[PDB]
Amino acid sequence: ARYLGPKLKLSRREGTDLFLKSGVRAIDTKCKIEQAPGQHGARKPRLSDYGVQLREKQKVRRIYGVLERQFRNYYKEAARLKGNTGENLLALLEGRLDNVVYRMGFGATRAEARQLVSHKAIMVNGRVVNIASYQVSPNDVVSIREKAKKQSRVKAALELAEQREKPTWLEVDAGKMEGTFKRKPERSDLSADINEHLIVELYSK
Amino acid sequence: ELQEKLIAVNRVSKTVKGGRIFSFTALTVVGDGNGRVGFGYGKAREVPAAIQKAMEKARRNMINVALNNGTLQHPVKGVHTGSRVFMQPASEGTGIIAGGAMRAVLEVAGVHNVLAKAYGSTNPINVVRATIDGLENMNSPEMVAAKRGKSVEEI
Amino acid sequence: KIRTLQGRVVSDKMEKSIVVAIERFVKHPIYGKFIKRTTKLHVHDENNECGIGDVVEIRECRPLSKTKSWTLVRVVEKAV
Amino acid sequence: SMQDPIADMLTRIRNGQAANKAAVTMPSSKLKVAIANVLKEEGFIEDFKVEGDTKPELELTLKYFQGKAVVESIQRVSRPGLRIYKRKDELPKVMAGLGIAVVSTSKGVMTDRAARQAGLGGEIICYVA
Amino acid sequence: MVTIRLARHGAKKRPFYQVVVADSRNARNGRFIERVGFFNPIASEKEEGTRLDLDRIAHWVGQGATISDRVAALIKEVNKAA
Amino acid sequence: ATVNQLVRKPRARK
RNA sequence: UACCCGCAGAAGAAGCACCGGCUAACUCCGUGCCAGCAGCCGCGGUAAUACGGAGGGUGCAAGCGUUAAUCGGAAUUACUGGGCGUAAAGCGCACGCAGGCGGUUUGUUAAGUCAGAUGUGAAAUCCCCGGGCUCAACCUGGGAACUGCAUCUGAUACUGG
RNA sequence: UUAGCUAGUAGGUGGGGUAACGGCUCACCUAGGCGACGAUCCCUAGCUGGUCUGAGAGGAUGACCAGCCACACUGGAACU
Ligand SMILES: [Mg+2]
Ligand SMILES: [Mg+2]
Ligand SMILES: [Mg+2]
Ligand SMILES: [Mg+2]
Ligand SMILES: [Mg+2]
Ligand SMILES: [Mg+2]
Ligand SMILES: [Mg+2]
Ligand SMILES: [Mg+2]
Ligand SMILES: [Mg+2]
Ligand SMILES: [Mg+2]
Ligand SMILES: [Mg+2]
Ligand SMILES: [Mg+2]
Ligand SMILES: [Mg+2]
Ligand SMILES: [Mg+2]
Ligand SMILES: [Mg+2]
Ligand SMILES: [Mg+2]
Ligand SMILES: [Mg+2]
Ligand SMILES: [Mg+2]
Ligand SMILES: [Mg+2]
Ligand SMILES: [Mg+2]
Ligand SMILES: [Mg+2]
Repeated sequence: ARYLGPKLKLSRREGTDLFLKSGVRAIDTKCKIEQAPGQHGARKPRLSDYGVQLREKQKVRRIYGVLERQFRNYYKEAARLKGNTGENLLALLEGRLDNVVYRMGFGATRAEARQLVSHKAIMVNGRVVNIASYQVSPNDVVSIREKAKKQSRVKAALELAEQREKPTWLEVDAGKMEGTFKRKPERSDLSADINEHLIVELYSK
Repeated sequence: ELQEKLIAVNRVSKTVKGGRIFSFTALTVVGDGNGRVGFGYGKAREVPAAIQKAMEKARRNMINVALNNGTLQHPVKGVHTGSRVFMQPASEGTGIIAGGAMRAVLEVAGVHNVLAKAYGSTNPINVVRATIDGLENMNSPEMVAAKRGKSVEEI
Repeated sequence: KIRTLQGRVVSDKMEKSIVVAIERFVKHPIYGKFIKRTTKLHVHDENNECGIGDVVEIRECRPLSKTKSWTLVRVVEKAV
Repeated sequence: SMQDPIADMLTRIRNGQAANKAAVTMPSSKLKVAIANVLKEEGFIEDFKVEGDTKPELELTLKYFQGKAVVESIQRVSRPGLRIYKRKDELPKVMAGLGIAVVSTSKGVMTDRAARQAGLGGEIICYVA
Repeated sequence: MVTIRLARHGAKKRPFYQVVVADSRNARNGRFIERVGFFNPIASEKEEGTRLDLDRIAHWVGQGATISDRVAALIKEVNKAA
Repeated sequence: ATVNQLVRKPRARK
């Protein structure tokens, strides 16, 4: 229920930084970022009206690692919830348990942060939840369990996200190896260039 | 500043003594995203020559329409040759749901939240003509208050 | 106070009984047009005072025969 | 023939509004006064007068903007072939609340905006769009 | 006859019981008369999971409704905790 | 077209 | 039994369909209207991204395709919401019962309709806010909904008597 | 491309009958009853709370759950 291909090959197909690696090595020093994977990557492809809804959907799903059966169920919840659909779409994507660990910086990559949730290391209010698709309620506190504090995947990741900027709604504590999910994020607090309205129209037909 | 979009390309022909001579028909729309849409039409021998002449008509033939924060005032009927156009404004955050013909008109005006459905013929050149004329007879709460004459809650 | 119907008499040939037709206006479940629906009931007529076309007032009683379940109260208008 | 005189009333209004006529006349009745007086109080027309007692003749003064139709379109809703009735919460709006819907109830002829404070329902007459 | 018994709802390996009034000729999930309350045997017993109403109970017991021994245990402990 | 026509016979579904 | 402790090492654990357009992704070779392909359009007699194969990619995922069936798209039986001069359609015409409908003014009835209230519309399902099973599916609390029907008190503008 | 159907049939008296009203049954008396708002005949089908589809109105259907009716090799009958 995952994707086992090359990571930056998905970025060679899309042409957008997706935070698939840490950030130590540059994005352009590993692959030609505006070359499609295959025989005619240097040839410019045509982009139709059906494409701009599909290419926007593939951009977001390759970040969170959510397959089509689960992402349609997220659309089943965001349509039922009141208010804006795209704002309720971001509430399900950011409220994922593997994203909260990643945005605090306990995992250097989203692939590493998913394994830290899965292989019994995350406490949620003193309780271990070993699935990465948990919807995180507000005003909760997460922490690292006592046996996983000595692992070097936590020691190596607390400095890379410290170099980058941190989100506003999270409270990262690196000495105690814990965190706090305070409130619900907004549209402007996240990536502004991601247009959530392109994805809803594909599921609106 | 102008936001343009191609709609459809259809190769047509003309029959002469020597045989058949082809040409191209291009339908384009432009806009500013703030309630000003101007559509044009092009006829030329070559496809980039065809779309450019449609863009040259697009600077003029451009109208004004009263938006309400990016959506319509009220649902309004549209009628044409075979394009029964029925539009309706929606709540905030619904997104543009329409065919490929109507999406070119609604994006260049800045319109976000509309219900849309076209009945009858599916010719994209007939759909957009009722779409433009369906907005110019669509009226504003201010201009019907210039008709009625009262500065009360209806404004 | 009690349940009471009103209608007119279309048949009076049989003894101790009359046939009273009831009309009602029905909104159609698909179109909405108000349509006259005829309900033909059999009413016990004591002493056989009802003629043809008499607007009459009837009420509910026990079943007295195979087809009868209604009885008489009084005649509103007779033999006009 | 003249079996729906309200539809005959709406026919004479819609024609003279489009054909730039300054004033129209029609045969009067009690119900036609109870509709035109509402349209006078809602800015759609200007004035109405009665003429004749054995042949009641109603008159309407038209209304324009710069020679443009104030009443753009009007739609007869209920009709003698099919009666339409709604409740106090199923009253339809015209152009999402811009136009008015003439509804006659037991408290006289009023609009759906005026029927909110009245809390009644009844027969829809016309959609004054 | 008029009796007070249980109706096993909930999924497999998750028992849950409805407190209803029914006839002896009906099944466990058969034709009841009215809903009275509920019971959760897999309740955490730190919170909600058992609530009835003694007013509707005394309306039918005074009319002669029989009581099963499992439901009567809830009757014997609704007065101890409340 | 007339509603009163469809009282006698509704629209024939194929 | 769920659950939990402990051990070992990435070790035990990814495939299918498509790639002319619709509809996401392009080249090469073989074949020669033959073989085949195909839901539609229609591809292939000497340069076929459409046949066969290879390379590479795309879409899904422990499932993926195909076939059959229902609705939607279909406003293509059009109440909402279609037409009948020539695209299918106004009987060859007329009388007329039943049926539908009906000018204007007043009074009356309160039938239709509208307002309010009572009783009822089993539970479950769906919807709203919650709770619980590590999560979800699922289970469940209460509310809403069930646009229904019956009765009573009202209003009288419209329809009916 | 089903227009007339029906003599215990429609009603009344009296007797009998069941736990209860009643052509439920019997003798007698009356000739009515039903029906173009679909009687009667033929074919098909368990129904409903619902499910699914659909913006809605509608449309298709009745498996699992629940309610009711019918049935227990075919047909008929009564006892308890
Ligand atoms: Mg032109
Ligand atoms: Mg068509
Ligand atoms: Mg099992
Ligand atoms: Mg493509
Ligand atoms: Mg093949
Ligand atoms: Mg070749
Ligand atoms: Mg799975
Ligand atoms: Mg088929
Ligand atoms: Mg249809
Ligand atoms: Mg047509
Ligand atoms: Mg013809
Ligand atoms: Mg003729
Ligand atoms: Mg009086
Ligand atoms: Mg229920
Ligand atoms: Mg309930
Ligand atoms: Mg529930
Ligand atoms: Mg939860
Ligand atoms: Mg009258
Ligand atoms: Mg007898
Ligand atoms: Mg079973
Ligand atoms: Mg059953």
